[PDB]
Amino acid sequence: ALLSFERKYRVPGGTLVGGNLFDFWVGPFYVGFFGVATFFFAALGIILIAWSAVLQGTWNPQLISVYPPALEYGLGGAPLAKGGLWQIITICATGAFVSWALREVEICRKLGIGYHIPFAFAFAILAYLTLVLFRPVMMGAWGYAFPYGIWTHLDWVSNTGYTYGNFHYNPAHMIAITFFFTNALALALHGALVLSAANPEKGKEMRTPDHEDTFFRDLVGYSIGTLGIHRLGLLLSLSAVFFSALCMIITGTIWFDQWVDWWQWWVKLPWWANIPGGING
Amino acid sequence: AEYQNIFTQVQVRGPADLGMTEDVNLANRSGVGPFSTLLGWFGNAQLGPIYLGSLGVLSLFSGLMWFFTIGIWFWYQAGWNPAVFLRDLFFFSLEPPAPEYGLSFAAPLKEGGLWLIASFFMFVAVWSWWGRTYLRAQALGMGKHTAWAFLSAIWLWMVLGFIRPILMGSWSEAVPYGIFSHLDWTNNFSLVHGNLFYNPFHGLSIAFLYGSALLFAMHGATILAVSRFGGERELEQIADRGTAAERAALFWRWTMGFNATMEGIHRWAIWMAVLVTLTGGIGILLSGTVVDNWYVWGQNH
Amino acid sequence: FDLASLAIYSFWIFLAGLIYYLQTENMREGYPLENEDGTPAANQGPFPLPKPKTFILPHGRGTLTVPGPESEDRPIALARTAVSEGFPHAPTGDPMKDGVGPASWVARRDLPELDGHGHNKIKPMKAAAGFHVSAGKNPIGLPVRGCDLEIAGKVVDIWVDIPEQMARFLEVELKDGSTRLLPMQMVKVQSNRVHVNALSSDLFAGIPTIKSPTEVTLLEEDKICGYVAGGLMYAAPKRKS
Ligand code: BCL
Ligand code: BCL
Ligand code: BCL
Ligand code: BCL
Ligand SMILES: CC[C@H]1c2cc3[nH]c4c(c3C)C(=O)[C@H](C(=O)OC)c4c3nc(cc4[nH]c(cc(n2)[C@@H]1C)c(C(C)=O)c4C)[C@@H](C)[C@@H]3CCC(=O)OC/C=C(\C)CCC[C@H](C)CCC[C@H](C)CCCC(C)C
Ligand SMILES: CC[C@H]1c2cc3[nH]c4c(c3C)C(=O)[C@H](C(=O)OC)c4c3nc(cc4[nH]c(cc(n2)[C@@H]1C)c(C(C)=O)c4C)[C@@H](C)[C@@H]3CCC(=O)OC/C=C(\C)CCC[C@H](C)CCC[C@H](C)CCCC(C)C
Ligand SMILES: COC(C)(C)C(=O)C/C=C(\C)CC/C=C(\C)CC/C=C(\C)CCCC/C(C)=C/CC[C@@H](C)CC/C=C(\C)CCC=C(C)C
Ligand SMILES: CCCCCCCC/C=C/CCCCCCCC(=O)OC[C@@H](O)COP(=O)(O)O
Ligand SMILES: CCCCCCCC/C=C/CCCCCCCC(=O)OC[C@@H](O)COP(=O)(O)O
Ligand SMILES: CCCCCCCC/C=C/CCCCCCCC(=O)OC[C@H](O)CO
Ligand SMILES: CCCCCCCCCCCC[N+](C)(C)[O-]
Ligand SMILES: CCCCCCCCCCCC[N+](C)(C)[O-]
Ligand SMILES: CCCCCCCCCCCC[N+](C)(C)[O-]
Ligand SMILES: [Fe+3]
Repeated sequence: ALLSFERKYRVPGGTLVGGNLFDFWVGPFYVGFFGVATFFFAALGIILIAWSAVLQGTWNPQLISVYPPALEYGLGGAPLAKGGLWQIITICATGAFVSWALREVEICRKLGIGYHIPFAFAFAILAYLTLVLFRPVMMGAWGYAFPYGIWTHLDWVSNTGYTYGNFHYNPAHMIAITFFFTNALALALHGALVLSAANPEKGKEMRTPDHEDTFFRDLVGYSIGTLGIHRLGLLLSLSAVFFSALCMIITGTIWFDQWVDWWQWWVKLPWWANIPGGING
Repeated sequence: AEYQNIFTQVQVRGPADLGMTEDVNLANRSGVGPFSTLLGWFGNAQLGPIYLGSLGVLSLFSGLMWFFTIGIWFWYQAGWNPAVFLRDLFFFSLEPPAPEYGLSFAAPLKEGGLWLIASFFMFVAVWSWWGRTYLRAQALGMGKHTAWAFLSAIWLWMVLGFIRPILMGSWSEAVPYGIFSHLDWTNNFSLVHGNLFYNPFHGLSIAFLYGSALLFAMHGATILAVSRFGGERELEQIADRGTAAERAALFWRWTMGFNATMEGIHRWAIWMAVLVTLTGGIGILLSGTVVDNWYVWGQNH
Repeated sequence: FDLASLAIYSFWIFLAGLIYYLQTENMREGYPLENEDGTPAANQGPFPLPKPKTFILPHGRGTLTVPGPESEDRPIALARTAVSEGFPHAPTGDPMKDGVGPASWVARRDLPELDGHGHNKIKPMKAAAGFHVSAGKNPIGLPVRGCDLEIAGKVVDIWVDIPEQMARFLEVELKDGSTRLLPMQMVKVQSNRVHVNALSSDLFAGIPTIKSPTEVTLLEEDKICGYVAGGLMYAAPKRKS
């Protein structure tokens, strides 16, 4: 079935691999070579998760947990039941995600639109690859990656964070959080602004973009503009994820102490370290 | 190098836009400010005008009195030494009364009383700012969506500093005013309550915080990808669907099997963000008042 | 089953209702679903069509009610390539000229978008008193180069969104002395030229023309913007790697 305006866009073309061989849809979904690739990677990854659940003895999705190899395996391969399944599933997930992004690129090309969306999605993939690939390789073991389980990967975040004291003191982490909070603030404001113009007070004509500019100028003295706010939302969310990847790629590679030490440089500067009083004297 | 419309190539400038009037009391609207070529690379260059008004000045006066009360406490904690001030800036903290004082307003100035005074001023600053987000939209004939979304943020802030402390029985439960101290407060809160990762309202709050970045990256990128058809002019696209709105929808339909409208994506957006602090506020409010230990509580449910 | 259990189960019920509301709200355009031959589809999925809402449009422009009866309001020069569903529909003529695929346009109002004061939102800079280039390379006077690396014309004006103070189109003079509008988001201003990857120089004259020299309608914008973007696919045989 199609949306009422959709047929005119379902033309051949835009694929990057395979010519027209995979150039078709299944219901609403576009296929393409990377749709087929996505299906293969995802189906196999899901099969190996089911395998690992069989070995674990549970079908409870809240208990299934696929653990990476023990640290002693270093960067080597491991037996299926002792980290190998995690290893193959990780390859499958990487393959599915990258195939997803390239499928989007084919969709972008058939529709004649910019490539911003798979470019943005690539930041999420790089954050995933930081945690399971780049950081484990640089630390010397797959076993530093997170396990694939609903609650056990939260225990991994807890264990990893408290290895460094209060992880709040990681400064790149502070920047990432600031981008995450500011992004949600901006998303709330942007959704509210548009809806407040399109759904005005009862008894009113639909507002214009000039009402949006005026509202935000009256409120805080600046309106970033309709183009500006979408650039801004993209930059905030991408920067949060960039600084997330940055705060973790340095943790355990070039920084090993309690993160609260980083700022203590400021504390013990020779010209005020020993002044009696305050907090740091 | 194909152009991607993240930064402007050619800036243009004309007479300042003074804005819509509708029912805005122009007596309280400043003149227009200067233009910023720096900002014009990314968004609009025009600064101002801003609306003042009684609620604004009350909010500003009170918000500055909050900031000054904390600041004066910091100078006192620093022995009035400016170098000690700058050195320990992030370590100072205006702390609430000790638990012995309960909800009493009799805690002496230097042991919690100044925290109460700063909190009074903050309480007045936020709620009059909230009134301002409502009255600015109403003066312009607009929906009240901004004030309603802002209420969700205020909900979490009210829980942290007011509602939960009162239900727990003492101001000592409230968040202190300092950079590092309020971070230490946050860490301690979770340890005291049996791992906040197992507070299901905390897990929802995270789902919507991550989901807000997921959605704004999706939507921001989508609108830039269709800005070559005027996509960011979302109101007229709502009124009169164009090829921008149609291609944006079909990208997502073809990618994930369903899609939005130019209007409806902004409903997805406002709820994704609002639910962050809505669920978050519920999660904090239940901590200690109802659930002592989220991990233990989770295992029994 | 304490208050926290009651809260969390309640919230999940609320969330299921919110998602159902959000999805139906996002069916105000394009639904009901159609078969590939344009007739209504039998399977519309589990979410029902939203009930109509109305927007009263400013400046005497009337009212929009959505959902409402939907029509492309234009001929679509495409034909099925398959009896069964899910296969591409192939252009029967010149897809760029017929406005299909990535060249598609929508039958928007043949009127200009207006600002909050009821004035045309987009105007050529020569008709916009006080507007000027404020930073970056001024493209006026530069030659415009296509993806065949040949020159198609000269930039004679910038069309500006007045309320957002934004360049939206370059007005380009062709060899015959007519002009076309080029979307600002589809050009790269360089020090000595404006390069347009999307079109080869021979396709610039096919850009749909505007009926008035000082304004552009939403319908015309859609046709210009669709045509030019459509060149990424359909002028690719002319694009030098
Ligand atoms: C949610 C659970 C915790 C908590 C956990 C964290 C963690 C963890 C982090 C922060 C971070 C920050 N938090 Mg906190 N935070 C809490 C509640 C608050 C409240 C409040 C009224 O409730 C405030 C004002 C702040 C303020 C701040 C900022 C210092 C900083 C960036 C916030 C941001 O991106 O805002 C989005 C809003 C805007 C961009 C608008 C402008 C906001 C400005 C910057 C706020 C100014 C605050 C203060 C008055 C500035 C004084 C600066 C100098 C000392 C003079 N937090 C609660 C109690 N917060 C991060 C940080 O950098 O810490 C150092 C960080 O890593
Ligand atoms: C006790 C725990 C520690 C701590 C330890 C850590 C550790 C350890 C880490 C973080 C990380 C982060 N923490 Mg911290 N953190 C603490 C307290 C906080 C507080 C707070 C209010 O106190 C906040 C706001 C944060 C915030 C954050 C973010 C900056 C970041 C998580 C986002 C991210 O990386 O996205 C990145 C996004 C992704 C990884 C998602 C990728 C998704 C992929 C590409 C696609 C998936 C598709 C899916 C399988 C499809 C399914 C099927 C379909 C749905 C149909 N932390 C405390 C002090 N924090 C993490 C980080 O920065 O990681 C880089 C991290 O590892
Ligand atoms: C990002 C930094 C940390 C981390 C820190 C946290 C913390 C802390 C929390 C979560 C929470 C969650 N995380 Mg995690 N998370 C990490 C990496 C991941 C990855 C991944 C492939 O990288 C995935 C798929 C998940 C998935 C999830 C969900 C189970 C849950 C809600 C997230 C959400 O809505 O996000 C935004 C995305 C969307 C709204 C889109 C829809 C996403 C859906 C819900 C994903 C389902 C995945 C499925 C259960 C598992 C694989 C499916 C396959 C078919 C087998 N996390 C890393 C290690 N994550 C929360 C929770 O409640 O956990 C129990 C929580 O509190
Ligand atoms: C060791 C630390 C603990 C923990 C302790 C807490 C505590 C404690 C809390 C959170 C909360 C949250 N945590 Mg946690 N958190 C941990 C681990 C994590 C991880 C992670 C990957 O490890 C993540 C991603 C998160 C993420 C989150 C957020 C989803 C949530 C805050 C939402 C928000 O927007 O607040 C930011 C928004 C606000 C605080 C609202 C602010 C509104 C007011 C009105 C602003 C006024 C501005 C003021 C006047 C200043 C003006 C300045 C001028 C502009 C200049 N936490 C661990 C387990 N977390 C909060 C929550 O809701 O929990 C359920 C909370 O209170
Ligand atoms: C970089 C900014 C933010 C971002 C952006 C972003 N994400 C995106 C996109 C964009 C722009 C897409 O285009 C794409 C999409 O289509 O969204 C609808 C995507 C998407 N982001 C998703 C999820 C997601 N994004 C997240 C985060 C973010 N995404 C960032 C905060 C998070 C978290 C934890 O915060 C999650 C869970 C999906 C909805 C979607 C990608 C869908 C996809 O890749 O599909 C192909 C793969 C499958 C259908 C299944 C693969 C199965 C694996 C083989 C097995 C399981 C492996 C996995 C590691 C197990 C994990 C267990 C958990 C319990 C930890
Ligand atoms: C849906 C939840 C998200 C959200 C939403 C949200 N926040 C909002 C809104 C919304 C919808 C608003 O409408 C409102 C707003 O106006 O936004 C622009 C607001 C807002 N959210 C804010 C902050 C904020 N929101 C946050 C979070 C979030 N807000 C969530 C992610 C956070 C954090 C911790 O993450 C913060 C810090 C403000 C920008 C604003 C509320 C403004 C307010 O209440 O102000 C009262 C205070 C004052 C008027 C003055 C304070 C004084 C200054 C601190 C002093 C500065 C120094 C000065 C130079 C000293 C010099 C003095 C001399 C000149 C005399
Ligand atoms: C240069 O020096 C001078 C003196 C000029 C300055 O001004 C410098 C000033 C500073 C250095 C200021 C520095 C300020 C900070 C570091 C502030 C940091 C603030 C935070 C991190 C905020 C954390 C969270 C705060 C919260 C959650 C508060 C909630 C409180 C409210 C819910 C209000 C509760 C109301 C109460 C208790 C009052 C009751 C009274 C009634 C009448 C209702
Ligand atoms: C006690 C249990 C926890 C309760 C916590 C409540 C805390 C305060 C919550 C505020 C609610 C915020 C969610 C609303 C966001 C959606 C806004 C929206 O879309 O509103 C549309 C409309 O309707 C209102 O607009 P108008 O009709 O123009 O006023
Ligand atoms: C098993 C699951 C069963 C679930 C059944 C329903 C459970 C209860 C759910 C409640 C949530 C209902 C939808 C909440 C969203 C609020 C709707 C709303 O806001 O409507 C008014 C709105 O248009 C006006 O907004 P504007 O037009 O933008 O002013
Ligand atoms: C008098 C001079 C004082 C100048 C003080 C400057 C500080 C204000 C900064 C705001 C950043 C923008 C906040 C994010 C805006 C989100 C809301 C939105 O969608 O804006 C859209 C656009 O503005 C209309 O369509
Ligand atoms: C303008 C001041 C606002 C006051 C509201 C909060 C009252 C707290 C008073 C601090 C207690 C001082 N005292 C008298 C007990 O020493
Ligand atoms: C308005 C957008 C709706 C997105 C809904 C996201 C659901 C995420 C589920 C996270 C599960 C949290 N928990 C602890 C209850 O399991
Ligand atoms: C967790 C957030 C994701 C919400 C999922 C919304 C699913 C909507 C699917 C609607 C199907 C539309 N369709 C195909 C009938 O046209
Ligand atoms: Fe938008």
